[PDB]
Amino acid sequence: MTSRSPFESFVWQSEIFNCQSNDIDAFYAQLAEEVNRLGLKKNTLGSVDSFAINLYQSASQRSDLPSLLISSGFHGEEAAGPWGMLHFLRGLQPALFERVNLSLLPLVNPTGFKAGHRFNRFGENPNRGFTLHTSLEGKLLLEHAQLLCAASRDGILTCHEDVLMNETYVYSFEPTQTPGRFSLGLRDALGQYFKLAKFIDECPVTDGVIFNHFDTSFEAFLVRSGAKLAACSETPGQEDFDRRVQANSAAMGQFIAHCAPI
Ligand code: NI
Repeated sequence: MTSRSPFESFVWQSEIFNCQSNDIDAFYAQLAEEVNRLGLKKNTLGSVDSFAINLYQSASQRSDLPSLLISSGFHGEEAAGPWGMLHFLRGLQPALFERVNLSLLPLVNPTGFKAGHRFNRFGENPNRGFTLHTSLEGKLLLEHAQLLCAASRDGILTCHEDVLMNETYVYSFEPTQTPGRFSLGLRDALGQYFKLAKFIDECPVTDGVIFNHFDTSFEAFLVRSGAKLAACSETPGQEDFDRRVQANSAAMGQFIAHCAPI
């Protein structure tokens, strides 16, 4: 038993974005500018409280190119993820899409994001229950399971934060005994920004990696469903917000470098 409430709200100022971290209208406005510029096609998977839960993809998936998914914003206190993706998108040109079918799920929990807390506004954890209790958002994602499995065949990265942490770590899944270059490259990217953590649910973190720990999360679901490689980065929430934005963007850049190399 712990005294730290999952219902607690957390908010930061961003100098990169010149707004507060829970400024969901600004988020959607900036995101839309980037997806327009990059020629990405919006697929709305659902909506709650007037906020769309969108998947963005290339106008066409090419069979010869790897298919990668990056997701974030399952937990509303973990705001560096969705803003990290926006920072990442700002850095990209359309040429990236000639070598990879990149899919983006920037913000799964907009009601939690708006209020700066982990749950949606109905008290549910959107990153639990995937096997197929799920949250409303989880159910809407599961209505598009086949589309999401297609999108993540060659790899999935989820960008989380551990709000009370000062150190960083990564969860990883590979079809091997021991972590390889995929896992260690991600760890190293995160490690440029923060000190590595040296337990999650009785499971030890070893050299900043938690390896092949299956639970009912979206990422474990996609691995059981066939994704070749998966990771969940965890930036420390007790550190500087704009540095967390930078670190998330850097994890994403490394994921793409490993999985869709030049
Ligand atoms: Ni999280």
